[PDB]
Amino acid sequence: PQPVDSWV
Amino acid sequence: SPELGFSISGGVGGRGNPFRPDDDGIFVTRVQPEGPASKLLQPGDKIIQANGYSFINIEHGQAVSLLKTFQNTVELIIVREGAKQEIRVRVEKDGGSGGVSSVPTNLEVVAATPTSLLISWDAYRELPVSYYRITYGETGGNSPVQEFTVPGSKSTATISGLKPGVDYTITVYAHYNYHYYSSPISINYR
Ligand SMILES: [Mg+2]
Repeated sequence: PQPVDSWV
Repeated sequence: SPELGFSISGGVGGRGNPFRPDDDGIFVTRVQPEGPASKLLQPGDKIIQANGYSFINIEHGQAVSLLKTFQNTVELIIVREGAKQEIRVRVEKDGGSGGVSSVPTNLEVVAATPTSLLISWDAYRELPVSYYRITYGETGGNSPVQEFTVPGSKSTATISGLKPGVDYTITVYAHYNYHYYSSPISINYR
C-alpha cells in the first residue's frame, strides 16, 4: 500500500 | 524548504479521500497544529484553485508538484462543507516550524515473551481509521516482512511466532482503505 495523503 | 503545513489526498485516478469518497477532488487532509494553514484550512477542505491554477480534474501528482513549486504566498480557493461554501485563502510558506506528527503515535512494546510481543499505540482520532496494519520483519536482514491487521477500534496487537533473540522492525499503519495515512510509525525490538 501507499500513503493516501502527501504533505505540502 | 518552505512548506504550507498541510497534506492533500485525492485526484483523478488518485487513491481517494476519507471525506467525500465519491469525489476525486483534492482534499486538505492533515493540518499541522502550529503551521501556516492551521487557523485557515480544515480537514475536508476541497482545493479548487491554487495560485490561479485549477485543481479541478487534476491528478494527485501534479497537485503536489504545483503546490511544492509555488513562490511562498499561495492563494487558494477551497470549497468548505447543508452545505457548501467557496472561500479564498492566503497561506504563506514556512521554513520553518515542525516535523509532522506520526500516525498513529506512541508505538510501544508493553509485554514480551521470547517469541511474542504485546504492542500498543495511541488511538488515532482526527481521521476515520478503518483498520490498523501491523508489519514486522528482521531488521536489515534477509527476511521478508510479515503483516496482519486489527480493527480501527483496537489499539494493541500481539505479534507471535517470532524467533528468540532477534532484532525485528515493527511498523503500524493507520488505514482508511487499501492505502494509509501519512507518517506511519515504526520501532525496533530484540
Ligand atoms: Mg505476550
